[PDB]
Amino acid sequence: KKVVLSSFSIIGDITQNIAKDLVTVTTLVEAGNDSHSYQVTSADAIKIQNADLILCNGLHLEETYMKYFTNLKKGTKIITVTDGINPIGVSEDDSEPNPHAWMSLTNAMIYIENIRKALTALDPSNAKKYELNAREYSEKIRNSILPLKTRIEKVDPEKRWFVTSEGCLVYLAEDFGFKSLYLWPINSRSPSMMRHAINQMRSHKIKFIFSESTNSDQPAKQVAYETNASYGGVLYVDSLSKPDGPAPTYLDLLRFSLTKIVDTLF
Ligand SMILES: [Mn+2]
Repeated sequence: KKVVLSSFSIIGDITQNIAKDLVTVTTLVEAGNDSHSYQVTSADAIKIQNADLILCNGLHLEETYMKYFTNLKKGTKIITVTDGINPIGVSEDDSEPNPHAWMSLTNAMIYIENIRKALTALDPSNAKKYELNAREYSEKIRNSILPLKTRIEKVDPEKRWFVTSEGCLVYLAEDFGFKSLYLWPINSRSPSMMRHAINQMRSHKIKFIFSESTNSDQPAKQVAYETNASYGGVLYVDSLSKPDGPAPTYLDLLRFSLTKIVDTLF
C-alpha cells in the first residue's frame, strides 16, 4: 500500500477524503502543532522515509522544515498543492507570499484537484476512484460553504472588511470580494501594523476584530478597545482542532470560521 505524507493537518484531511484508504495518509505537522515553525522529530523522519509522495502547501508555509525532506525514497516527489493559485504577498504593494490559500472556497477546489492529480499519477490503477472521490468531496465542500458565501455577499459595501490578528483571511477576502485588515502577516508582530489597523478601523468604522486558535487574543482585544470595536472571538485557520473540538476536518474548519464571520457581519 502506498504512503502519502501531508505537511499538515488541513492537507492530510483533504487527502483522506480523496484517497479514502486506497493509500495510507500520514501527516507531518499534526493538529495542534504549529505549521509555521515545526521541529521535525526522529519519528517524523521515519514518516518522511516511508513517503511515496509528499504533499506540501508551498507559498513558503514549510520553509523552515523543507530541509528535512531530503535523502528521500527513490521516486518520491514533493508536490505543491497550491499550484495555479495566484499568490498574495505579505507586504503592501514584490514580497514573500502569504501562505493561507486554503481559506477560500475557490482554492479549496484547486487543493482538491492538485491532490487528485498527484494521487492519480502516483497510483494510476485507481484513477476512477480518485476521480469520483474528488468530485464528491468538492460538492460536499460547495454544499456546506456556498450558503455561507451567499449570506456574506449580502453585506453592504462599506462593511466589507475581514479584520483578524494574523493575516489569515487575505485569500478569503479576495475570493469573496472583501478587504482584509490584520495585525501581523504570519504567526511567529510590530507596533506600526497595530497603529495602522487602529487607524483603518476608525476611518472605516469597523465593528469587529478576531483572533485565532493558535495565537493570543490580547492584541485583538486591545485593538477592539482603542477602536470602540468588539472582539469577535476565535477563528480556526492554521490547524484542525482536536477531534472533539469544533474544526476536526477541513470542511468543518471552513464552515466554523466562515459561520462565525457571517454571524458577526449581521
Ligand atoms: Mn497562520
